[PDB]
Amino acid sequence: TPVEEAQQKTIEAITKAINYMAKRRIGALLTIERDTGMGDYIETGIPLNAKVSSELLINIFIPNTPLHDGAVIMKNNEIAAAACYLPLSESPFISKELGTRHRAAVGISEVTDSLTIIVSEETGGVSVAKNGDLHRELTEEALKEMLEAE
Amino acid sequence: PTPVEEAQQKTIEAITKAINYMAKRRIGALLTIERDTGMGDYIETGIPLNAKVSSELLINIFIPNTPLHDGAVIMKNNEIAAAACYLPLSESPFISKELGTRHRAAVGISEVTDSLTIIVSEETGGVSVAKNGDLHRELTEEALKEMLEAE
Ligand SMILES: COC(=O)[C@@H](N)Cc1ccc(F)cc1
Ligand SMILES: [Mg+2]
Repeated sequence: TPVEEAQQKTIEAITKAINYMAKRRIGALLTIERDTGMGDYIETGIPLNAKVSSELLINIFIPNTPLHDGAVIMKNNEIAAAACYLPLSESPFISKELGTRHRAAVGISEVTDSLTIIVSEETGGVSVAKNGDLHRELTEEALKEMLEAE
Repeated sequence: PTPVEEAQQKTIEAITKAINYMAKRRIGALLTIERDTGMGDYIETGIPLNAKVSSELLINIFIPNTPLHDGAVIMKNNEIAAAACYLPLSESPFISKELGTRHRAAVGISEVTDSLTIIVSEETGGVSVAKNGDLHRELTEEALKEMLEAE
């Protein structure tokens, strides 16, 4: 169906962008809103309400640029805003070598049903936060499975 | 001012802030503002954005060596319609010989539409505008803003 094709296109755009940033160790934080509304966090960023493309996602997270500091929040198959605040988790059970991107992802996943993707600037490793847990060192296939399950 | 007029002022502020940033840093840019002649055929050659304007997004688009920086951004009213768009190259002899493809594209679209195109030179940081087949170079910030306000 059209809705199915659209979801698959968005998944492909996300994984292409994450693959580019993982290879270049570009830090990134991308939260996908689900049933829990995230408007209060969306309002903290720069409004975009933009079509998703791998190109735009990459251009957003380029280091040393206006939009790269904070989270992209996606809602209704669009990029709602960039450079958004997410709350930092205080969980003592996050790997101690991880910093604030990952604690922000876990933080929002504590208080919403959202799925957040993190690319590490240290390693290029890719992780996902959901339900208060961080799933680390994902392959491309693992991230796709998580996006399709979501 | 009405909401339409306030929105236009916000859009002009975003554009001028972005252009000023990119001029200082010698970041090449090519930004076409659609007016009454529709540019859909050119918009369709780019990557669709249909995004709300901000100075931040405009700057991020044109950062060198990124997916969206090559080609034109085309704006429709208060939205960035698409980036990395094709524009036709002018053959006009009144384009300074040292100028490259961004200025020739801007004059090109200005020959077949009523649009206003802003160009930042990656060589000098100079700001120019193309409109109605003419290129006006080395604009001050004040001149650019007045041109946009008049547009
Ligand atoms: C060298 O390649 C890698 O680091 C990947 N295994 C990481 C990676 C994970 C998800 C994705 F959508 C793209 C890339
Ligand atoms: Mg002069």
